[PDB]
Amino acid sequence: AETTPWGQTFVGATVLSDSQAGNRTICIIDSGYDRSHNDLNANNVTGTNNSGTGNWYQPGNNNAHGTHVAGTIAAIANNEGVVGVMPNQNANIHIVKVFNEAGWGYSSSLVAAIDTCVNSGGANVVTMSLGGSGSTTTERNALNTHYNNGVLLIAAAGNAGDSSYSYPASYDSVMSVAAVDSNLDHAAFSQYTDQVEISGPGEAILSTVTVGEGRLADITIGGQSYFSNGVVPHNRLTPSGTSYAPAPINASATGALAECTVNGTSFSCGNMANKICLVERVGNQGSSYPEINSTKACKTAGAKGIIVYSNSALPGLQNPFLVDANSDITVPSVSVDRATGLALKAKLGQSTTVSNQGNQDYEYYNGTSMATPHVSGVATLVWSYHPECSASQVRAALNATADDLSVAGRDNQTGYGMINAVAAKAYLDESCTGP
Ligand SMILES: [Ca+2]
Ligand SMILES: [Ca+2]
Ligand code: NA
Ligand code: NA
Repeated sequence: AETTPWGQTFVGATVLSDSQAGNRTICIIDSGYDRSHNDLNANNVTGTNNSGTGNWYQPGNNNAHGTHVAGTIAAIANNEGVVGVMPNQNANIHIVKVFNEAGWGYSSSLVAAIDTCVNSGGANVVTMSLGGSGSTTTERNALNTHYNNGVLLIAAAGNAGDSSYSYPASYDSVMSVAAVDSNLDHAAFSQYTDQVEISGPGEAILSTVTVGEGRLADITIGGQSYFSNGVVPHNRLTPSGTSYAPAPINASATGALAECTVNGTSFSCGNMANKICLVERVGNQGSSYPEINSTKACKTAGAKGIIVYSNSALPGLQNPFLVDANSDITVPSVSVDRATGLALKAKLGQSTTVSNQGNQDYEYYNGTSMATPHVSGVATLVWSYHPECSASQVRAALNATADDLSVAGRDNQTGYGMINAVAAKAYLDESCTGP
């Protein structure tokens, strides 16, 4: 079975066709591309090796970022895994690997990586799900030159949760991308600046990862699965020295579905022994990490499995950090959006199986680095319908047709709003400058 992650549907890429994407080339400057992956192997992908990062087609261990980004752009349509913005093996993809597991390992600069994308890869679009705090005139000038020469530059705004400028996103020649969740709410971690230009799906984004390094979750009732609704395995963290480290619980639990009613700030769980405990999330991640509250309420009651669903404040699908100070959550627990949680209410009392599985080939990630490929993927897709238009013209089309989010007009949190592939295409259909 193949799943279409919510982000793919929201940007409106599933309704268009990438049949002409062969006239475009998108270059991914990131941590490499796992070409051995079934959902990425058969893409029209090439790359340019660098002495400091080995093979572009071999990310290495625990260096799956670029593969996740690539999957959002072009995971192959094939009845397995997922699908990217351009899933039909048409778009040309060029890979420049600047990151090793240890960090930046490129023998040269970001400018050099972009040069490679353009000169070696023939890139029309350069997507950069990366950022640094520093800025320079030489870099600003080099990127402006590429942009004026017709290369569309897109990058992540950053996940520091403040107003700091991340570069290259914050240069005028680059589109700074913000992250929003499935309810179109601004992601708490998404940096807000006057450079933020457009938004893309960035919370709980399912995509391809280096084979065997992923993790998935599932909820089954009556022989049917809620996987396609979006089931996130709790990103559990437990104490490790002076900080916290990952401590995922990968197992399955089966039992009658029972809900722990939330009254104010108290929980009415009752006896959850031998039961799958459904509970509404109390609070939300931001200044703190409250996931443990609703989760532990269930555990303390004796729950075998736990399902936390979004509250009205942030009804979208959340993939929060489950900070477990006392390592109390030793059972499988997952997170689902509000709609799914309410639907599960009708199934109370029925046998339910909740499961978290490791060693997978896909995984949910959060980040402006996840929103970025949605934007660059769509930019490439839309541009393929009108390759005669310039990068600046396509950029304008995306901004002019984005769906306004948050406060009316452009804002620092979401820019012009959610990218809209269909509307952007219709815009260029009139002319390279719109109607
Ligand atoms: Ca697939
Ligand atoms: Ca707005
Ligand atoms: Na910018
Ligand atoms: Na920008």
